[PDB]
Amino acid sequence: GINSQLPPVSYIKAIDVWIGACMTFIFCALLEFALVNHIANAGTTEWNDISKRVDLISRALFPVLFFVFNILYWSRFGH
Amino acid sequence: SSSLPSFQLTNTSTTYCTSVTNTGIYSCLRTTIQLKREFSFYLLQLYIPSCMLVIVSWVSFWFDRTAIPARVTLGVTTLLTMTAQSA
Ligand SMILES: CC[C@H](C)[C@H]1O[C@]2(CC[C@@H]1C)C[C@@H]1C[C@@H](C/C=C(\C)[C@@H](O[C@H]3C[C@H](OC)[C@@H](O[C@H]4C[C@H](OC)[C@@H](O)[C@H](C)O4)[C@H](C)O3)[C@@H](C)/C=C/C=C3\CO[C@@H]4[C@H](O)C(C)=C[C@@H](C(=O)O1)[C@]34O)O2
Ligand SMILES: *[C@@H]1O[C@H](CO)[C@@H](O)[C@H](O)[C@H]1NC(C)=O
Ligand SMILES: CCCCCCCCCCC
Ligand SMILES: CCCCCCCC
Repeated sequence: GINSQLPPVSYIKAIDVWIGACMTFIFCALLEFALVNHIANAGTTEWNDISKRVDLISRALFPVLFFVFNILYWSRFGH
Repeated sequence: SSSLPSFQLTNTSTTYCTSVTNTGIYSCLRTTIQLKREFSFYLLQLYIPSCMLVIVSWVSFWFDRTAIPARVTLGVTTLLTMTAQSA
């Protein structure tokens, strides 16, 4: 939608950095699902509680990292 | 070149195009510019997002074969999206 009202250029716009970043956060979410679900069905309980651990870490890591991103992004382009 | 963002004027030439018509032979000049299409846009708006889309279709190879609803949802979504992007 946004990229359609723009002329094709030769440089990377600050808008691209922000779209591409959010895109990654959601892509890594999917990856996380796969990782969690894959080591979850593994027979041993060794992997199973690791699976649980991955979620716990994600529930906090993702927000924290996205917040860190925002801070870096806005200081860099909001100037 | 600064008012021409989408392309890059790589080369120019100056030639003649004198032609013989039914009403006579008319002298003619021809200036030619060569336009090279900027790639950055198509990299970011076509190739990158398609690889990212194809790569997503792969993360379903790591879901247990029992949970096929997850696999289909991935493969089908990425496929549909691929269509839209092409359109
Ligand atoms: C990285 C691609 C894979 C598939 C990943 O994609 C995702 C997640 C999944 C994969 C891991 C999603 C993807 C973004 C990337 C993450 C990319 C960034 C955060 C930024 O870019 C990186 C890499 C980039 O170099 C590829 C690099 O530029 C260098 C090298 C280049 O030359 C090789 C050169 O030109 C340049 C001058 O300097 C850059 C500095 O930094 C960010 C710029 C990317 C934005 C991407 C997009 C913005 O809108 C696009 C489109 O409207 C859409 C719908 C999808 C987006 C997307 O496709 O989102 C999109 O295309 O991750
Ligand atoms: C520009 O330069 C190259 C090399 O001289 C040549 O092959 C090409 O025909 C030129 N283009 C124009 C339109 O003059
Ligand atoms: C010990 C784990 C605590 C996780 C807290 C997650 C909070 C996420 C809020 C996102 C807005
Ligand atoms: C600029 C890309 C940031 C991606 C962070 C992903 C964290 C899960």
